[PDB]
Amino acid sequence: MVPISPIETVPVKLKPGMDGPKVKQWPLTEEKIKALVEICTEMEKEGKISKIGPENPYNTPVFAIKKKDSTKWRKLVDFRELNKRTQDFWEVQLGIPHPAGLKKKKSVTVLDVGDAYFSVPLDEDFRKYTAFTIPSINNETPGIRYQYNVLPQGWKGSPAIFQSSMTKILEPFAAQNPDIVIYQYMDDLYVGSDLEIGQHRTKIEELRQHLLRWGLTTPDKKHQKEPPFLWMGYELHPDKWTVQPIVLPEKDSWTVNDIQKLVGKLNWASQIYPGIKVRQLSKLLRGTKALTEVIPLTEEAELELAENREILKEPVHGVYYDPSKDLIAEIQKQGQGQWTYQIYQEPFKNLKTGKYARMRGAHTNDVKQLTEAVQKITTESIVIWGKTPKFKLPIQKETWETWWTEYWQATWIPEWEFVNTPPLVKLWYQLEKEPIVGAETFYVDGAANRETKLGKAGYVTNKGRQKVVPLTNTTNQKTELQAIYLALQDSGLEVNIVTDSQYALGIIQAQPDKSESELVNQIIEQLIKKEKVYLAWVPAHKGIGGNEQVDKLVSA
Amino acid sequence: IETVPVKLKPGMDGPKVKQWPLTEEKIKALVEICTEMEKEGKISKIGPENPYNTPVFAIKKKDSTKWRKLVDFRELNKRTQDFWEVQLGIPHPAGLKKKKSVTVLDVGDAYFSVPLDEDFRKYTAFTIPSINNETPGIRYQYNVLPQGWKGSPAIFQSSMTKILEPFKKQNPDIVIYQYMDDLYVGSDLEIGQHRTKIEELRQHLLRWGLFLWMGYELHPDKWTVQPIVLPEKDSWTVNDIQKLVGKLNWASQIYPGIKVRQLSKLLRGTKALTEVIPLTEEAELELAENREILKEPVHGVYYDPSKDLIAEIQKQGQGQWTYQIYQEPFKNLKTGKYARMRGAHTNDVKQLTEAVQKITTESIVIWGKTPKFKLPIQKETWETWWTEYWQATWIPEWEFVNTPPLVKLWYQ
Ligand SMILES: Cc1cc(/C=C/C#N)cc(C)c1Nc1ccnc(Nc2ccc(C#N)cc2)n1
Ligand SMILES: Cn1ncc(C(=O)O)c1-c1ccccc1
Ligand SMILES: [Mg+2]
Repeated sequence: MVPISPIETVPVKLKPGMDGPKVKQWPLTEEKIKALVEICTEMEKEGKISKIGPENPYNTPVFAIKKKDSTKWRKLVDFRELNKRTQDFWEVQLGIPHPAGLKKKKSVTVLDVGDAYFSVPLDEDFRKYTAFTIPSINNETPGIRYQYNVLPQGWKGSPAIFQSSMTKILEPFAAQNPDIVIYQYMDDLYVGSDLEIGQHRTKIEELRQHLLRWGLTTPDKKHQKEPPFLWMGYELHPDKWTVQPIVLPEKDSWTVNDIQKLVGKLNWASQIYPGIKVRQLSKLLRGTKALTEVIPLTEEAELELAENREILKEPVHGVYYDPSKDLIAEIQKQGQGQWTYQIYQEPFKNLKTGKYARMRGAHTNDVKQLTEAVQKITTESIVIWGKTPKFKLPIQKETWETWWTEYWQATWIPEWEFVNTPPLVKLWYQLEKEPIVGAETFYVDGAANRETKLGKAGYVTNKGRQKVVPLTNTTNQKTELQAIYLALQDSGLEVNIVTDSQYALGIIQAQPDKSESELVNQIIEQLIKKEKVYLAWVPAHKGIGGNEQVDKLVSA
Repeated sequence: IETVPVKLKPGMDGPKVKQWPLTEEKIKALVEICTEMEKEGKISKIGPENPYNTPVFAIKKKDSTKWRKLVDFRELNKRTQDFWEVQLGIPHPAGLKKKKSVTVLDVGDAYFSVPLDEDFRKYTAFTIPSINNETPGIRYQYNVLPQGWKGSPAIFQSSMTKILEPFKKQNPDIVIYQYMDDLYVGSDLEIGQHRTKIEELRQHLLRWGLFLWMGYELHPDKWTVQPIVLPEKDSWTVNDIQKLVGKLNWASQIYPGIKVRQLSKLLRGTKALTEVIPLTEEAELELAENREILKEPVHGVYYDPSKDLIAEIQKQGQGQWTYQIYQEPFKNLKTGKYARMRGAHTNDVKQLTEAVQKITTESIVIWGKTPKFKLPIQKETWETWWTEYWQATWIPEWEFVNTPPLVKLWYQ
């Protein structure tokens, strides 16, 4: 015998207050029982499970299933109840690597470690909770009782415990061989390197020898699995990567389900196919949530779809990460709240692409959206590469300086340079910091009856210009904006506007360039046409002439 | 030695807080730091049967070139029991904020000398992530009192008291106050004398069993406030008077007897914003009466130690920031303004992060706890960047203001 090192068990507990499962084993056909007895006899000989006495009070149901197109049976132990009762574990499989963060490798070898998985020992004190029962022929003897000695397939803790155990075994090999990478996925180890090929295979043999110390055997035959690897919806090649084939179906009519699937594919595709858009197609999923409902595609959605088909006409690949070079991220505005981006190191060789969509909200502007997109790409890049890329943005340096210095919030974007690629993000208006000499002063107000929704909006000016308009289906807040609109509409190129509307100020001080409100949009269009606008706020009902005059006019 | 038993509050599990993305330089720094800590027995590797997590990152304190591990125990601290067993409580010293100099020491390293209760260790789990999640995150827990944890100064308190005993007895007028990993040491000595006493104090700690060498110097007796003040002008435009009436209206929520009747009457008619308006005598009297009211303290203002402190900050432009700390609206306990610089002349978010730290420091010195911030910044911008500029060993709580406050005008 060659001594092997035992794998240390991970101590396991049920959730506080909970006991183990006690679930009835339902009858099986005579055929299934003979099959299970045979299966379990082999497992028992291999040390995976053990017969137990009548004292153990727990139970998990066992089943026998036909794979398909065979005479063979397989055992299935249904651990659903035990899983509900088993403690949570640390899950490492959360956060899978992005292909764009990987490094190119000359060689990648796959090693089968299937013998390891079904051979990690289970915490002795926990084994009792895994008890199951093969029913007896004709139910005339006690059913055969077994419990697990190893991590059972389908039990809550098996993946975490297998991963942690394998990692611990591999750790010294990885540490003392910094010229290879090792990655564990399901049943296999993947080993990559840039070594001269003879040296690479030597490393593989050394790894096999290392694993042998725990009794882990790997098949003598060299793996059939070789690059390219189909993995987590990607294709990995030695020196490039892509998403698995994206094929958009032809359909004469589309349902909720079809569109959700369309968008999923588009979203998946957008990490390497530049320019993918999903705004119009996503709009069709607004509300709804009735799966079989057919929705007509708007002309807009049709155009978006056709634009995507073109983008997806031929394969595109990303390159891997070279740590010795800067990462560069470039962003374009696409319209309707949509932004697209590319991250590269060498010109014309993307590591990945992506998109960002405007957050829901009544009012917004391009600079805020660009800023949000920058933060999102920054955070993604920290995840993937551990560093912020240098940005190329379609906004002039002077425009940014004016924006951030005058904006009421703190705001920042990291190191960036202007790229002159239309459409450029710009400031559409900026309000005056001081009242304008020689500009007419409009005192505005509005009011509405909250019952009838009848209102009035209007203004009076220092030149005696006046206007009041009677309105239906309005509200006090809406009349306040309506009044400001009228003052903008009726004034010359420079204008001072005095309002008591905290609501209106709150919106305008937010500097929107676009809004869901047609009225706010019209106000924005008016501001864009002015040379100078000063907006002054006063408290309501304070005897502030101009303001009180117009408040009275618009009241009733 | 021989642990103090600790528990979480009843009916709550340990923290399960996601580790946020770390830069390569911070990951490398943390790997190096934790390898050493593990060798020294301060932390140990843990297994998958521990599902808890608390975020970790790394900072560089003021005037230092080496990384410091910073654990964000905000969640664990909420979930940890309050400590009333060994001690009844330690009243906050009102004299600390009165000293000519207060120096802040990092004494967190002393905590590592006391073992952490074996049954509690699991709740201190943390992860060093890998770039692109290519290798499993490195999982550890503490074996000793961790820096940043609420329980550490509480459990180390009897040890700290013995250490400082001969320094306190020898220097009876020096105020020493401990908050988390910080020790605050105040004196009225000349700066050179003060400095030698600090170094004197350090040696006591160095003498015992072992960023301590550092010193963050404050001068709370010079700290200033912002009363409400009104312009003094020889000519008032319609606009100036509107601004005045608006500021007074706002002030009248804080101060009872403020009047604007007479001033509001000045603009009678619908006048050009830039037209100059002479003040009437009635309006002048009213303004004068208002000025006098504003020179008095606000009525019914008191600190309640059972209530949160709230801190609001406004961006005033040109690197200027105003702030107010309060518990009830319009009852400000402290107001202030930083017109200052440091770095960050082209970086709003660095400026704001420095402001948050200075305000938190003031809060600790005055009331012995941190305020809950209302920050004038989008959540995503703050969350992406604040850790890059953080230099303190504690972290306060914060929320985000998305609507521009109209009152920024009046703190300007
Ligand atoms: C995440 C990962 C998945 C697989 C495989 C998963 C599967 N199936 C294989 C490996 C070796 C890794 N780990 C790493 C780590 C750093 N660089 C790389 N680069 C890299 C990996 C594969 C190919 C190829 N062909 C090229 C480069 N891989
Ligand atoms: C110009 N515009 N655009 C939308 C609206 C509206 O009331 O919704 C208006 C408006 C209508 C009446 C008075 C003022 C504005
Ligand atoms: Mg009104």
